[PDB]
Amino acid sequence: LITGRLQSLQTYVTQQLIRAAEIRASANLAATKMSECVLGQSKRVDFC
Amino acid sequence: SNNTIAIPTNFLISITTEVMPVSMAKTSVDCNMYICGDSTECANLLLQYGSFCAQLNRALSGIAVEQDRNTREVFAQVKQMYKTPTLKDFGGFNFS
Amino acid sequence: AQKFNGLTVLPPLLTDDMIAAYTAALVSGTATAGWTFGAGAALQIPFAMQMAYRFNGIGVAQNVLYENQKQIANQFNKAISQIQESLTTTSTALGK
Amino acid sequence: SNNTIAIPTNFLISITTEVMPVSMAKTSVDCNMYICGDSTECANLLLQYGSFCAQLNRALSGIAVEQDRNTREVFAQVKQMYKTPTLKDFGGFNFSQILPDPLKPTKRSFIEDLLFNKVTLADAGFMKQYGECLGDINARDLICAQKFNGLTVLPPLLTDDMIAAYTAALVSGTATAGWTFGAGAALQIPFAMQMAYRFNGIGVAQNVLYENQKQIANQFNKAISQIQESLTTTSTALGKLQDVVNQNAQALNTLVKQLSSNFGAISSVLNDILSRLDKVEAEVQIDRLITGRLQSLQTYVTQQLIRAAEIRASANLAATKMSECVLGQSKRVDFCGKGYHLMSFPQAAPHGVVFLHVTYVPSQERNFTTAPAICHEGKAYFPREGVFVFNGTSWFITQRNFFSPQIITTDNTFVSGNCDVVIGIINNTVYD
Amino acid sequence: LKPTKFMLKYDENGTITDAVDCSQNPLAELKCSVKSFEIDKGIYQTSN
Amino acid sequence: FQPFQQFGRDVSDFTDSVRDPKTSEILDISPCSFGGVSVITPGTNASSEVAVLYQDVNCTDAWRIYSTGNNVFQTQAGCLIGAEHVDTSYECDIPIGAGICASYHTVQKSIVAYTMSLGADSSIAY
Ligand SMILES: *[C@@H]1O[C@H](CO[C@@H]2O[C@@H](C)[C@@H](O)[C@@H](O)[C@@H]2O)[C@@H](O[C@@H]2O[C@H](CO)[C@@H](O[C@@H]3O[C@H](CO[C@H]4O[C@H](CO)[C@@H](O)[C@H](O)[C@@H]4O)[C@@H](O)[C@H](O)[C@@H]3O)[C@H](O)[C@H]2NC(C)=O)[C@H](O)[C@H]1NC(C)=O
Ligand SMILES: *[C@@H]1O[C@H](CO[C@@H]2O[C@@H](C)[C@@H](O)[C@@H](O)[C@@H]2O)[C@@H](O[C@@H]2O[C@H](CO)[C@@H](O[C@@H]3O[C@H](CO)[C@@H](O)[C@H](O)[C@@H]3O)[C@H](O)[C@H]2NC(C)=O)[C@H](O)[C@H]1NC(C)=O
Ligand SMILES: *[C@@H]1O[C@H](CO[C@@H]2O[C@@H](C)[C@@H](O)[C@@H](O)[C@@H]2O)[C@@H](O[C@@H]2O[C@H](CO)[C@@H](O[C@@H]3O[C@H](CO)[C@@H](O)[C@H](O)[C@@H]3O)[C@H](O)[C@H]2NC(C)=O)[C@H](O)[C@H]1NC(C)=O
Ligand SMILES: *[C@@H]1O[C@H](CO[C@@H]2O[C@@H](C)[C@@H](O)[C@@H](O)[C@@H]2O)[C@@H](O[C@@H]2O[C@H](CO)[C@@H](O)[C@H](O)[C@H]2NC(C)=O)[C@H](O)[C@H]1NC(C)=O
Ligand SMILES: *[C@@H]1O[C@H](CO[C@@H]2O[C@@H](C)[C@@H](O)[C@@H](O)[C@@H]2O)[C@@H](O[C@@H]2O[C@H](CO)[C@@H](O)[C@H](O)[C@H]2NC(C)=O)[C@H](O)[C@H]1NC(C)=O
Ligand SMILES: *[C@@H]1O[C@H](CO)[C@@H](O[C@@H]2O[C@H](CO)[C@@H](O)[C@H](O)[C@H]2NC(C)=O)[C@H](O)[C@H]1NC(C)=O
Ligand SMILES: *[C@@H]1O[C@H](CO)[C@@H](O)[C@H](O)[C@H]1NC(C)=O
Ligand SMILES: *[C@@H]1O[C@H](CO)[C@@H](O)[C@H](O)[C@H]1NC(C)=O
Repeated sequence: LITGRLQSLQTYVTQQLIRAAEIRASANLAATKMSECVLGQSKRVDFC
Repeated sequence: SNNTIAIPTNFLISITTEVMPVSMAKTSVDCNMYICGDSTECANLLLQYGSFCAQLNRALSGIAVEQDRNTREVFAQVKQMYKTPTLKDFGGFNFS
Repeated sequence: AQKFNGLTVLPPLLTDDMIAAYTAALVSGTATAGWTFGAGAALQIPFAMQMAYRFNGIGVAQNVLYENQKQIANQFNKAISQIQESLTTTSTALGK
Repeated sequence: SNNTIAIPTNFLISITTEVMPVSMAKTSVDCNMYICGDSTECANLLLQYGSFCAQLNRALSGIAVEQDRNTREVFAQVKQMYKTPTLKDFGGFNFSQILPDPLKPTKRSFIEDLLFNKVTLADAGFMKQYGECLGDINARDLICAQKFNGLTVLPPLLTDDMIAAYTAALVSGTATAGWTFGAGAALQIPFAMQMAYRFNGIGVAQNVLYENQKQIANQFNKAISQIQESLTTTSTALGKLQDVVNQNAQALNTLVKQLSSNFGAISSVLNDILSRLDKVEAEVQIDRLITGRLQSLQTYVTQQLIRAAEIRASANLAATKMSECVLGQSKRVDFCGKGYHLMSFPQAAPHGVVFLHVTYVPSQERNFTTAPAICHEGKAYFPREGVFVFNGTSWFITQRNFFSPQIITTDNTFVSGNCDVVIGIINNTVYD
Repeated sequence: LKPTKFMLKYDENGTITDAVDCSQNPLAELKCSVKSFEIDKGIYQTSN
Repeated sequence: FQPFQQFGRDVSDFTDSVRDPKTSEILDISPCSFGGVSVITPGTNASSEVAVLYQDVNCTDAWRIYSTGNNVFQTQAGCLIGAEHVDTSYECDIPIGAGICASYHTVQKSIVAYTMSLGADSSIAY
């Protein structure tokens, strides 16, 4: 039982790490958009 | 056509929306509580087994700190807290 | 059940009120000073003059903005109202 | 207020730093050595078990190649190795601290030397001899244990001297050739003329640069000195690089420590089991140990893959910044420093890169009364580029970023319509 | 005596010179969980 | 050791020390295998000869090597056996490490090792 439950916890943590990486990419994009579209005017096509 | 061109004669103002995720939930796990519950024998057996869950907690705490970092980096760009103006018209542009 | 099995969810450092305060400050700063090229130090400017400056930025003459100010403001307000009405109706706008 | 505007009347030059990770350590694992040590019976049992060492090593070798790819993509953009100039003044702009010094033996610059002293790493050399580990023993060196359990750290393809050479070439090229839209054929140009060109890029007249050359050079030198002094003082400026180093070291040491887990067997010592029990009874315990140790190795490899993905994203951002801030002038807000971007310099750091962004910041703003348009002879006049300002006695045209009043002339305004449409129009004359 | 968990420190000569009783208080519990006699400034999660 | 101690273990629970039952002298026990090894090949299609790199061996001027051959020499990446050294620089073909690369060049052909070239040399007088 101990072996099985440890495996369950490990799977949960690995999937959490992957999802966190995705969310971090999204947050970086959002910060860039805040800096370049709200605090300035952007000439990049279809960025804002 | 090599002798004609189309030129706009009017314009319009459009407003569009863009939704972006920033952060997710922060979680923590109690090792012994999940594996063994309130059993003392199971706790001793787990201690003998050599659980690897300080590692799991390190990973989860890293994620938890990263979430606050994300929110701060998105929303805390301006270093001055400008007060809300009493009037919200600004020459016909309604900001209410 | 989650808590009884040793699984905890932690609260974010910044509350919803603090994030709302940050967004309100950003909107007020845009409406009052409208930074250009970063945050820096706020430089006040009438809103119509800022709109003319941005029109120049996209390569249009300021007289276009000044002569049609009422129509442009009405279009802006109409777009805001349309956004509000679309949000009010049930949909999957915030699916992510 | 709807009739006033604040205009800056002065400026200053600011240099700011940005630290970015590029690469992490390259590692390899000998699964048989880690699982079974020198035991032949355990080796045969592992062969019977069906281990998956090849898969893990494929993943690790992929990561190892990606690290060198990251470093090359960041630092090897310029295809010409420009030599370091003998003179390091260039019209009052002192470049001595960010270029290698011929007199000193070191091949790096002063600031690079300061950066490399701020990050502490235990593994230096990538060579540990058998005689050394045997002779020490009493020390209980962590690297000796890692190597005795079959965990190896491989050296990067490019040495520190080569990366320093790349950074020196980039700085020399920026100082002597400038570069406008990439790295093609170097077109020499005096540094002051380059600074005037970059001032024009942000919307300022060249006379501003030429007339205040001494003051601007002094501000540049002072900013460089401030950066140097800040780096000299102990701090956590390079926390990210130290974090990368610490994470790699902790992963390897945890892998070594996990060899003491029982994993449901009677003992974690292979020799004890093989000395107490016969083949049939020892097989069960050894199989349990094999399963546990394989699981440990798999966890290590998965975490390494995730960290490598993060580092790759960071290195891609660093390469983009090198291309768009060092080899050109960027109009993106806050992409290269805070303010109006003028130029950037790269410096090599342990496992990373430090960018020095030089930018232009307005200051000392004063208020004025302004109007949208000017009604002259029953005709509306609007500025083509600028703003109408009233300094107290008369009306002028001024630029937003810098205050420089000009006489309202027909050469810097245009007419459209009558005075009955514009809101807030004011009456005044227009000269020739 | 009572059944408890301890963390003992062996010096260079092999003699036990210090110990941590994991049940004394939350700080000791944290020390045992991280397996160190020193803790850096900050906030840490402990057992429920 | 204390009189009541017979064996010693390290942090990984490996028996690393022992008292001799007859003389009572303490002895340290170390594993026999140690050291990283790499194999460089031009491809079995081209040739069956290879070069071997020992990361933790200093061959400058009892060596823990499988078989010494001709052209054994030391590089910043370790001891290399089976490759000839050339003072010329080329673009990297096979990355050995620490600024050293290898290739398959005509002397018949052989494996050669060299320092990699960073880029074209130029001088732009200011
Ligand atoms: C591999 O090991 C060699 C050592 O070479 C010898 O053989 C090995 C097997 C051992 O028996 C060693 O004890 C022997 O020395 C290392 O090279 C030596 O490195 C040391 C430390 O850097 C050098 O010591 C310094 O070298 C300088 C001497 O300069 C004068 O002498 C040298 C040698 O004759 C000559 O090349 C030079 O032109 C000068 O005439 C100097 O900085 C200082 O005084 C000091 O002596 C030593 O000289 C090196 N010896 C040789 C023969 O190169 C390698 O570093 C090691 N490799 C690795 C990867 O660690
Ligand atoms: C800026 O806009 C606000 C808000 O107006 C509301 O939102 C807009 C985006 C549009 O969709 C409007 O149609 C919408 O009402 C204006 O204040 C608001 O004005 C409306 C009327 O336009 C008021 O509604 C009235 O309220 C009472 C109760 O019903 C009655 O007088 C009327 O029956 C009608 O419903 C509303 O109360 C008022 N305030 C708010 C908070 O909504 C505001 O005037 C405008 N500013 C300018 C300068 O025009
Ligand atoms: C470009 O800058 C270098 C370096 O100057 C040093 O770094 C700067 C960023 C500032 O912080 C300077 O204050 C700082 O010294 C100049 O060369 C260096 O000049 C200094 C003096 O300004 C020399 O220090 C002197 O050295 C001896 C021993 O103490 C004595 O003469 C003095 O007591 C003083 O300490 C220094 O040796 C010298 N060289 C170096 C490598 O630092 C350089 O002159 C300047 N270029 C121009 C054109 O002005
Ligand atoms: C580890 O022990 C040594 C030696 O201690 C003495 O000799 C041993 C064989 C044993 O009989 C001990 O009980 C003895 O005290 C310590 O180094 C010696 O310390 C003594 C006492 O201070 C001093 O007089 C000697 O000069 C030291 N000899 C040296 C340094 O070579 C050592 O301090 C002990 N280590 C620790 C961490 O306490
Ligand atoms: C255990 O016995 C050894 C050796 O046993 C004797 O010598 C053998 C060669 C063999 O002939 C046996 O039958 C003998 O009984 C002892 O080692 C000797 O120790 C003495 C101490 O003075 C020393 O002078 C000798 O050189 C040692 N002999 C060797 C071969 O090294 C050892 O001391 C005995 N151990 C105990 C704990 O009594
Ligand atoms: C507004 O600017 C004008 C133009 O520079 C200033 O008038 C000048 O004043 C100086 C002395 O301060 C005289 O030498 C110049 O001849 C004036 N120029 C003219 C009259 O065209 C005026 O002082 C400024 N007003 C304020 C309030 O500073
Ligand atoms: C500014 O606002 C006031 C508010 O009373 C108004 O009277 C005035 O005409 C406005 N000025 C301009 C230039 O629009
Ligand atoms: C092997 O090398 C030979 C000699 O150059 C060539 O003809 C052949 O196409 C190569 N590839 C093979 C045999 O798959």
